[PDB]
Amino acid sequence: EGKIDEAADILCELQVETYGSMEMSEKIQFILEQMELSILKGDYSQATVLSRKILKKTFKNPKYESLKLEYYNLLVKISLHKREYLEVAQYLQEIYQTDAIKSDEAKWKPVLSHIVYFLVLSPYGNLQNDLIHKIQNDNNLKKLESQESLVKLFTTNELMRWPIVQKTYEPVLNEDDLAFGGEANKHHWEDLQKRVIEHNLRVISEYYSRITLLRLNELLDLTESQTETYISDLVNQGIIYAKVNRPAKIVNFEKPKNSSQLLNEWSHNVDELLEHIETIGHLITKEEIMHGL
Amino acid sequence: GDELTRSHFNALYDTLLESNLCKIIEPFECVEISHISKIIGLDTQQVEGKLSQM
Amino acid sequence: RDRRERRLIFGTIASKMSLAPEADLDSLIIRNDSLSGAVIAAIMQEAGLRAVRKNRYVILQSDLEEAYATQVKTDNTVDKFDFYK
Amino acid sequence: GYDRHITIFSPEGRLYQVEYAFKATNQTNINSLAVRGKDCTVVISQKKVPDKLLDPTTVSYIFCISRTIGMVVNGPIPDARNAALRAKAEAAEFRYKYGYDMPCDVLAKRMANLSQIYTQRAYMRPLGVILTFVSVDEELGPSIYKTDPAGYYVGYKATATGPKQQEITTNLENHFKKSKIDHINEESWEKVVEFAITHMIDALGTEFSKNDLEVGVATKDKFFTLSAENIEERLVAIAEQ
Repeated sequence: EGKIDEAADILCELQVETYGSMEMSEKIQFILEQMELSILKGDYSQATVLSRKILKKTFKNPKYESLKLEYYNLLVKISLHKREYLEVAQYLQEIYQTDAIKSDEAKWKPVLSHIVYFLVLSPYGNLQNDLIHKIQNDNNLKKLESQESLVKLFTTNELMRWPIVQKTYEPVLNEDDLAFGGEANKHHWEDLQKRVIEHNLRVISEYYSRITLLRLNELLDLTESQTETYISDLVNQGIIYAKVNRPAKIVNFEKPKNSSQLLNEWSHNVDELLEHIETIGHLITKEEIMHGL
Repeated sequence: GDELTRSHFNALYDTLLESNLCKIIEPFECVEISHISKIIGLDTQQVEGKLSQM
Repeated sequence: RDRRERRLIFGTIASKMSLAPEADLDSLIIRNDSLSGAVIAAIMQEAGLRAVRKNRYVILQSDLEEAYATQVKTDNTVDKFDFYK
Repeated sequence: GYDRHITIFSPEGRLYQVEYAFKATNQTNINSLAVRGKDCTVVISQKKVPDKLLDPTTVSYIFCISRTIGMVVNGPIPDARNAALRAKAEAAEFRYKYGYDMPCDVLAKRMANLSQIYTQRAYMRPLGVILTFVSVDEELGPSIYKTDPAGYYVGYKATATGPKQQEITTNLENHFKKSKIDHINEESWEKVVEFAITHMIDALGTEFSKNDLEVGVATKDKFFTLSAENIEERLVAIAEQ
């Protein structure tokens, strides 16, 4: 009949007072329907509470095929209201190994690009390095090396070929009809471009210590007003730090002076004075071996 | 019109202003003063008087 | 105690815990008569104990009322008039 | 107990003889119910079934003082029969000296005043039973006066005797709250017993047969106790309505 809120309210006001926690077969399956009705209704609070209840009960119980595959789709659907790709990237780690063991490479290829698409949108964290190799990678495939290069793209990104790669290969990128909610494709260009700029300013601070603001706008794919916009956002959020001179138009790294000068930074020369006697001790022994033998 | 709330108007004026000033002070210094007034939303003379007061 | 004076204890404990927007704080101050913060803190603490029973981290209005009837009086020997003097 | 040897108020302000007086009332573990219709008053007591050496018909927890007047006693038996013969004496002597029908208000008040005389005599034991007197007044109509072992008497819309009185009052409180009256409908006294049995089973949580119960009926200028066959007819009459 086309009812959404009526089917959700009637099912929640009954099923909660229905089951006495006796038979967990039809109980777990029908609770998952309560979460699907809350997503179509648009209530994020109802889907969050239901996702924290039977999630741990399923893991403690023996593993089932049709039951565990439903959680993988539901944890992705909550990204519509949440709009956070860091949490949904960890939820796909189980389905990544599920299609690689129980299923075949037919279903393993699409889930490979979805977990990488959610990984490249993550703001920060050290888990991005451990997800480079993964498990089943190094299969010598076109879609495997394409998504794997996107993770390593954060190391060198000039944003010159960024619009070219997205328009050429766009399995999950520009047009994605699977595991992505939205009313149009406008969210693909906005969400992806804002994240790659955040990862751009991180590596540039570790490479160019002092750079002119005029030449900096070409490397970051930004204008004069857009350059200072992303710089001030990362500093306020506690990401990186840099030097921005408005009248001088010079961007520096702002090296910290808190290292106590020669008390710490100079201590890096201990390896210079230490290896002297190590090479002499090895040379005297080496010269006597070839001379006696 | 109230005299008691009048003493708290400058306190609330400086509270919302200080929160916006910390956003400018957090990154590196040496920015245009005319650009500072555009972020606050007031006149240049109005910002220079309140900013130097703190 | 006072109806408004006790609210300082209700509002302080509620700030350190998660509560639903439908929770009525005015129903506790009117019904409670001559009670201290130790009894009030046990009401909000029982609300979390009633919440973990239902596997719901967010305390709703139902968990607040069900926790009030248990912690309202700790004396088991009350009865009513059953034993005179 | 240095001060426990006697019956006085004790240094703690607590009577310890009343402590064991209420415990003796539940020694028999008998649950009774007393309700009042509009024109009638119907009481029901639980009749325990002993072994074959005893006659259940002779076992009665409800005594007849006079017409329209009845007494429901829950507690020790030896104190019930001695109080039953005493309650009848005041009923007949009052109809002689004052020449008037002794109401259940004074009948419970006389036992309350007589209860203090028992406490006043150190060699006499106070009544350890629960005296529940029911009747139909010419003016006030149906009235229930229950005399506690301590001498307290007060009117009751629907009373009970037993550990289940807490559950009995709860079910009967909402029943009288919706109708806003303390009397049961269906003024016919035969239909009043149907409700008295229905509300009692749901309150006690245990359904009983004709041999597990006894049903008294107090009408105007008439009183009688239903036999074993009359109680069975009440259960059949419930299904016909």
